[PDB]
Amino acid sequence: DYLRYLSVVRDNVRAHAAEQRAALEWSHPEPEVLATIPGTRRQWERDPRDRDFLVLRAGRHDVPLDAALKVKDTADEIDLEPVAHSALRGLLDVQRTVRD
Amino acid sequence: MRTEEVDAERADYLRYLSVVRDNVRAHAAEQRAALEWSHPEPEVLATIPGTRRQWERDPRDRDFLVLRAGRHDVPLDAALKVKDTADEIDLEPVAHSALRGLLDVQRTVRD
Amino acid sequence: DRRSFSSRTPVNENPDGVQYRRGFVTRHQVSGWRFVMRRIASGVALHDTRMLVDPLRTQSRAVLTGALILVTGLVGCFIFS
Amino acid sequence: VTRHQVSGWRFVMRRIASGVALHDTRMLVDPLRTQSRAVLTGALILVTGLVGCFIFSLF
Amino acid sequence: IADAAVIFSEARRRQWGPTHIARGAALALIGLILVGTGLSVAHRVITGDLLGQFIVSGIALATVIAALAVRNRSAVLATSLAVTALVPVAAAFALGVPGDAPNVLLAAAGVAAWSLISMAGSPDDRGIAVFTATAVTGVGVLLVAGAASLWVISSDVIGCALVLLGLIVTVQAAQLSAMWARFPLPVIPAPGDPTPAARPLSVLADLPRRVRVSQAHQTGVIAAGVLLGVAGSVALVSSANASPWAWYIVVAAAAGAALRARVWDSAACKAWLLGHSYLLAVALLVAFVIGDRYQAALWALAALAVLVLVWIVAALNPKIASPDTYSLPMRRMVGFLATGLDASLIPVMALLVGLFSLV
Amino acid sequence: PVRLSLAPIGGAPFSLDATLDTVGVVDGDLLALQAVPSGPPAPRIVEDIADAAVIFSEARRRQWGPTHIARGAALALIGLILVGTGLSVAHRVITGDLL
Amino acid sequence: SSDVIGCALVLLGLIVTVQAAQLSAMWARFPLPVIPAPGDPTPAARPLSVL
Amino acid sequence: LVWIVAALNPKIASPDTYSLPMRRMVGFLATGLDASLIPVMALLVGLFSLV
Repeated sequence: DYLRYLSVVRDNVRAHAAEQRAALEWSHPEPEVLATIPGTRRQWERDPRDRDFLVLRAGRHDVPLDAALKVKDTADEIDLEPVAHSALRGLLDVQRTVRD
Repeated sequence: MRTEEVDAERADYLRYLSVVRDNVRAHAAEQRAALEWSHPEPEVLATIPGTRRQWERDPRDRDFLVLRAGRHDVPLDAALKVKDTADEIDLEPVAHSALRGLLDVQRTVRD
Repeated sequence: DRRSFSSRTPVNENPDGVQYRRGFVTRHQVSGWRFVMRRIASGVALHDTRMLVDPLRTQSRAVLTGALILVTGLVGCFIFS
Repeated sequence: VTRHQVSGWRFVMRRIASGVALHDTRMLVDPLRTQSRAVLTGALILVTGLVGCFIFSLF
Repeated sequence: IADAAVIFSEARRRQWGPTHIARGAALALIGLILVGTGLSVAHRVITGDLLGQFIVSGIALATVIAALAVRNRSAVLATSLAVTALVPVAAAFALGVPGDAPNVLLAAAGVAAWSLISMAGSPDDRGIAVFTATAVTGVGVLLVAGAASLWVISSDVIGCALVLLGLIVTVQAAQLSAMWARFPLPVIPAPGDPTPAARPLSVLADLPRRVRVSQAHQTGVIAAGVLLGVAGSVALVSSANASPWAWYIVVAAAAGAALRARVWDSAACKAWLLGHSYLLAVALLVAFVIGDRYQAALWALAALAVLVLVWIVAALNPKIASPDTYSLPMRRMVGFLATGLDASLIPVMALLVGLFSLV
Repeated sequence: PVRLSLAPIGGAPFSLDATLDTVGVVDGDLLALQAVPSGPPAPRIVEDIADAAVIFSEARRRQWGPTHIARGAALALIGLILVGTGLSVAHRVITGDLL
Repeated sequence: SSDVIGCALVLLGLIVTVQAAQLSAMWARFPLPVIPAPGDPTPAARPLSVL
Repeated sequence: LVWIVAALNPKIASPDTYSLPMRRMVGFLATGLDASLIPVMALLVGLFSLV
């Protein structure tokens, strides 16, 4: 049951990371696409009201996933289940960093 | 109730008390380290007046005008409190003996 | 009820807890390994890892009850002679 | 004494045995009781086969 | 223009060149090694001196060193030669023993050793079912021929142990594949504090190769289970008028291999499980013909006709091959039947082998 | 959109730093506008080996379906026909019979 | 006979080797536990000269 | 030979590099051997040859 719940929250975290990389690939294309930009209707597009303004692409690395991913661990060091907590520790360390 | 279940319970409680014993011994070593730093033996303090640490005791300190005479059982200024909600004492007879042993021996620092 | 005591291990803050050096396997570790290897073998064969009903354990326990019926038939036909 | 005092005495003696030999005090798994009960179940298999071939003689 | 793909199908559809020449030479070498096994096996069996074993062993040694030497360059001709290399190895380590079976032990050992030393140093696929199926088949035939060659066997224990090995390999299939894939094993800690390190990104990025290797190994393990569960199913019952317990073992192992195809979900393993009845009918037919019966061999062809008829009516009537239209009591009862078949196989194994007639 | 480039038919599209004579263009060749082949889109990383087995093995077309059963029935029929011919011809030539 | 001095010797070796932790815990005279009854004793504390 | 292959191959001689039921089965075997050591003593001494 707990690993089914962990698969559900892994699906949700992967959806958050997919939306974040989709926004970051809309707002910072690879430095070959932007020769086709200045003809169409998207050249002078970044207003100072939009959350990307005077922010420049240097490359691709591990953006740290601006979603929270906070467990509500409230117990006073009660020892956890050795396969559920291992899977949660495996989820909170390789899904909390988006790839390149 | 099987005796195997209370044996595993006794083992888990004694492992918890072993970790609390290690932490209390760390507290006692820190308290003795502070007391030996601020009150060294009467053969080391020949080297004190030369260095940059001779007249170091100021009237804002917790060890100021405290003249070191000797060493005996300093009482471990941390608490060692048990949250004794287990009223009507019929506790586990080995798991109760080790708590009294730790609360009686380790509550005082040695020399 | 009886106010039991769950398994606890606090942080150490002391140079003894880094010195265990022993590998001894509990009942919980071997049961967790049984669960992981029954989730992987129900994850490369059944291709769904929800582990509601595991059919591989059903088949393997079926052939194990076959071998157990063999052993009980042997101990039943040995005491006949 | 009660039964629980006897179980406590057996448990502290087994924990001392696990202390001086395993060099740990956790007592999660105790192989020393496994060895002792292994030899004792060998003795139980011996005495069970012995009374089994004794009551075999009353056939 | 309107169909620009057929212009891009005139750059792919290349002419003769050196492209087809390498394929033709590879097929030429495959045919050379196959006919060089076959001719000299016929020479060593029918009439001939040590030249018959000599050509087979030379072909085997040259084929093993060619399949182990060309691995760094081609890696497709290499695995093709390593697939075809286990017919002359299984002929040279079978004829080379003097005598006759006392020689199928070395044949099983040779095909198992060559399968295991071609499977280890491999990329992701092409260490597919053809290698690990022959590996588990050679291990099972080795473990039966061990008891067959050193001790005495009444030629019913052979099929008994072969059907038992096929059932053990087929039932405990995915656990054996997950162990053989060398997965990144879990890190279940002790309830003290020996907190293990996290898995590095190198062993995590490699994982979709290991999943394909696990799928190939489980397809091969199921195929070896079917091959071993038909290689002893054909020896229990085709010798001379076996008991109805042998008939029940053959029919029960076939029905268990048919009912285990509702559990797996890879399509190739489902086909290998459903084809056990077909391979059973063909093997029993070719064992009744070579066993000189011709009166139940026509019955074997009739049973194969019933098998292809149920395949045909499952094909063009898609309401018998759909487990949604069936009932939950029907699925429950056929699951109980599928458990009962391999639960009742091993008591019938003990009844037929003679283990209630020793005591 | 995506930056296009000229390409010879059946080959990688031309790198934009190269010219039409450094890479070889003949007068009269057929050149097609193809997209730049830039690279792979961030392969997935999952650490739950059960989820890594259900997710990464979907490139299998592994659905059983009422379309593999047709190929099975056709191959089973051809196998029946060939093995019936083989059985009966071997029975006719190894005996003398009219069945 | 023979094979009864060897059997008794191997059995003595196994009995001594398996029970080699409790026996060495009694050889050195370890300070035995003082586990109280559940009714009403007081658990005594060990003196600071044996520890 | 097994001592030497344990010496200069320092991964076989460290049970952290093994698997959780493999060393559990090692514990099963090491329970079973000195469990069975006493009835084979009874067979060899002929303790079942008097009753």
